[PDB]
Amino acid sequence: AEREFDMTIEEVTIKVAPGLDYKVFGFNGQVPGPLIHVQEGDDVIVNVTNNTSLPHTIHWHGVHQKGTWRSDGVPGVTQQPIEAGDSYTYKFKADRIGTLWYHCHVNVNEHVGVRGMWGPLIVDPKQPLPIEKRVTKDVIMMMSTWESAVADKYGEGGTPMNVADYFSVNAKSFPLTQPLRVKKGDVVKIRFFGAGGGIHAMHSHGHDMLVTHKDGLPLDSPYYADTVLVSPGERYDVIIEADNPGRFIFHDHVDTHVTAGGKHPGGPITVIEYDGVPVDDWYVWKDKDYDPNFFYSESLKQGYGMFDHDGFKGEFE
Amino acid sequence: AEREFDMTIEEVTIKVAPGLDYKVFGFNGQVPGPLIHVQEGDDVIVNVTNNTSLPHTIHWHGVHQKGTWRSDGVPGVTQQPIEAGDSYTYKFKADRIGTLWYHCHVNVNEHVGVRGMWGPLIVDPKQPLPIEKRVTKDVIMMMSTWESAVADKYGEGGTPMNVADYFSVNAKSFPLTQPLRVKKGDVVKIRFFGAGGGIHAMHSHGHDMLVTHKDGLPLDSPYYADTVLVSPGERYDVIIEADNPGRFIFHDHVDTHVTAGGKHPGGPITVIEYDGVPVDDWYVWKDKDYDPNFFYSESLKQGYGMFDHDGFKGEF
Amino acid sequence: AEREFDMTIEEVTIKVAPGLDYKVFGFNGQVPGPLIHVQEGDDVIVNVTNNTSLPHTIHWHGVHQKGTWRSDGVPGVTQQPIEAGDSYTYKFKADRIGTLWYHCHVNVNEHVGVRGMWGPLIVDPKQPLPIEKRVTKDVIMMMSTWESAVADKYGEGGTPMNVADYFSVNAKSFPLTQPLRVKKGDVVKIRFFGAGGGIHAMHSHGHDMLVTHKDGLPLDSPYYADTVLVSPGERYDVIIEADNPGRFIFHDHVDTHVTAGGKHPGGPITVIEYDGVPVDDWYVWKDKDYDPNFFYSESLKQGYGMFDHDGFKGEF
Ligand SMILES: [Cl-]
Ligand SMILES: [Cu+2]
Ligand SMILES: [Cu+2]
Ligand SMILES: [Cu+2]
Ligand SMILES: [Cu+2]
Ligand SMILES: [Cu+2]
Ligand SMILES: [Cu+2]
Ligand SMILES: [Cu+2]
Ligand SMILES: [Cu+2]
Ligand SMILES: [Cu+2]
Ligand SMILES: [Cu+2]
Ligand SMILES: [Cu+2]
Ligand SMILES: [Cu+2]
Repeated sequence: AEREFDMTIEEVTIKVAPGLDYKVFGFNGQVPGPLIHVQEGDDVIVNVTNNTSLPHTIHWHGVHQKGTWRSDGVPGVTQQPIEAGDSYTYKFKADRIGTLWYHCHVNVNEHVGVRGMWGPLIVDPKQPLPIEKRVTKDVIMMMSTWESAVADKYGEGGTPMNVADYFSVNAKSFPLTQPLRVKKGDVVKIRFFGAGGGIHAMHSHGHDMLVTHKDGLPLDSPYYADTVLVSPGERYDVIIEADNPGRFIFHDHVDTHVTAGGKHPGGPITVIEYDGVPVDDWYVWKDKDYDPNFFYSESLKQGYGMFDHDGFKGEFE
Repeated sequence: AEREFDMTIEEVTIKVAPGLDYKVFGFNGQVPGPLIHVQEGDDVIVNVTNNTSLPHTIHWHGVHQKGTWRSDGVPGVTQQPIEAGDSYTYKFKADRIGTLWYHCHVNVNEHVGVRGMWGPLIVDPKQPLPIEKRVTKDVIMMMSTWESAVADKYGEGGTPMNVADYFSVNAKSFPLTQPLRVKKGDVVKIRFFGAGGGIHAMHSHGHDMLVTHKDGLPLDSPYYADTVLVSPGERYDVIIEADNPGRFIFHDHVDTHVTAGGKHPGGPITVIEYDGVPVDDWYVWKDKDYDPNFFYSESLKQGYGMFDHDGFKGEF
Repeated sequence: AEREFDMTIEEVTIKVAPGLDYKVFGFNGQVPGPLIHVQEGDDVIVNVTNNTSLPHTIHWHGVHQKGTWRSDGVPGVTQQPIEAGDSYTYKFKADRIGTLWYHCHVNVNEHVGVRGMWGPLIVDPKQPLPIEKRVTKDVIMMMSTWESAVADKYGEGGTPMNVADYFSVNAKSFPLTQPLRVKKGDVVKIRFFGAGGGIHAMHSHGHDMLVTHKDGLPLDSPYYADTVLVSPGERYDVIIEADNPGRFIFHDHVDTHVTAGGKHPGGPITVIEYDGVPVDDWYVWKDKDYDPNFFYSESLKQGYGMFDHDGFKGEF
């Protein structure tokens, strides 16, 4: 099918952690950017308008651009950048399946490293693995890092000389993340993305993960893990069988990443919360103001298209 | 079987490197903590007494906690912390096989990153791989990193603003590590653990490693490597066929990790020493005061239980 | 067959990036060091002369040194170092196949980390994989990092306290790297090496890579990837089918590594340029002074032995 989307690039501020507000260049004014969910073989058209003060592009990571290399989104290689206030149209066929993503390719150390210019691109295979057909919940986890010294000033950041002192999944640091709520018998697909500049050792308590896909393509030899290392650019898809009711934390195991501004706890932490488990008065997330779409799991059920999410939206000046 | 162990948490000082003594919270007053070795299906009970000034827990990494999530050891999620002076009992069924480990889950960046709050938990499958059948020596290597500026002071460390400037296997930096002594024909299983917050590229000279297990679970497609990357939380099990007599160094290949306080050599370095190879006058470890249990290889032959090691104990 | 050659160690200066000249200890005065290309089973003899002011060795990473451990190149373990002005001969049998490498094993954090003391050692298997027999272009990519503060300062660098601020493939930072020029229907073998102290996430636009070998040994279960993580000491071999004409960048995806002294772009970046794609006036490499051997692809076709490359030579 032909699927055409209109996207903008916006200057907004997001709250990453308690007391860390961050200036970002959010696709449609949000970080992570909108989910794009299409089927293998679709013809995708994305019309991009740059409503920011700086040039950008969009590169479609994992899209082969078969005969469409001029839509690869690389400044000085496949296009000139999209200048401030201008527009540009990308066209490609989604012939590469799986968990893909998209991100700016201008000034990437800063724009991708700390300005939130990235989002997920999910291409459904026409022939999914049998296990993918058992899945009852699909979960996107995009990990990145943040340098508080440059929170308030575009044009700086993302170098070896900066200090990454805050860490997130889907642009929030615990306790501002949200739980992953399941019930016994769920079959959970988790898609990990190395969206920023860090390495993240994602560990699920209470469960092993079956690693089924690397960079969106299915492994001939899937393997179990309780800790999956995710580095910049990579994606891993795993399956968790939710057959062990409890409250089981699920987090980056890199010790300095479970901090926020030098304080603990913080960072890319969630909890696999099973519906049937009674809640204790001392539970950190008792009475959480819950967002069921923090991992895009509701949008992923709503058919093909492009989906914004207000839990990811920042504030305009 | 039901296996019941009593553990304490102690404030002790260990010698990590020449030039670096470090204040740690040692399980049974040692770093690495005691080896816990049990069989698949056993009912484990661990009674923990906190003889320190700060709260702690123990999380059993890789243990599913099937029917027992209140023993997972996560403060504010599965329990309230074990306060100073207090005790607490963990109970779980060891239904998950392989190389597991345990560690504090309070203030983890500091307590696991630099205060030594970790140890190995080995669960033997009731049905081991065929390769495991041939093994003649089992070896534990737990890698971690240290920040000298906070060596003397609990309550600081383990953040991106600190500097990790010493590196170890089993809480020693070369030359205070120990050789891995083998004889021709040994079949050596090595279990690597990313115990601290660093990444470690473990490279064996003279030999390839057959990577057989990830996080304790056997791979359907094992693969050879001469360098195995180990990151925080992970375990890898390998097999080395000791069929090449010599002295072969075995170390983290991350360049800055073979330093100690800015000087080289240091860090996670051992030597695979084969019995019978003549020792040269200039060999760095000629006359080493040898510890045959530095990798827990003697304790791993002693059956199921909880095993302390005097060479890992710290001082009060 | 017996393969004998002579290597020196030289104090030279190379250009890593615009504005950054770097003092190195180059094998045969070049960085990367000379390519050594042999066949499985060859007997290798390397006569080394140290024409520098400091001691060095050469370790042959991946070479088992079966019955020849005294040629492993480890100071204080298998030999005394090669002092300034002295010479030393290595002898070993190349019975381990695939993508190997060699590097100094003295003061490794500095000498390997920032002084360029490394090069590639390719051992052709008697029985290549079927896909290897289809290869039309063989490509070596050795990644490393540089600390500009110690560019002029032998005896310094390579510690946690230093800052790696420049990044390269084959000792150049973009734009001083070279394009990977292909034609439609090429079958490209790329060998990635973690030569320095960094981690590199190598991502090919426009193409998936088939990962076929880890540390030179063929995987029983190869797998596709668009991003391959390469850490110190490791090698990965991949295949790209060049069936998608365009200009497709190919680079380290670690965000801080596509910088040079804090400026962007820089770092380990190339472009897969297909023959016959029209060139826009804004293409960054439209006027490139092209070196077809920047990835050793021409040397790899010229027989068994040791190959220097003038584009990698430094100045005395
Ligand atoms: Cl439930
Ligand atoms: Cu941008
Ligand atoms: Cu990308
Ligand atoms: Cu890409
Ligand atoms: Cu945990
Ligand atoms: Cu603790
Ligand atoms: Cu853990
Ligand atoms: Cu755990
Ligand atoms: Cu070595
Ligand atoms: Cu040297
Ligand atoms: Cu090496
Ligand atoms: Cu080696
Ligand atoms: Cu790119």
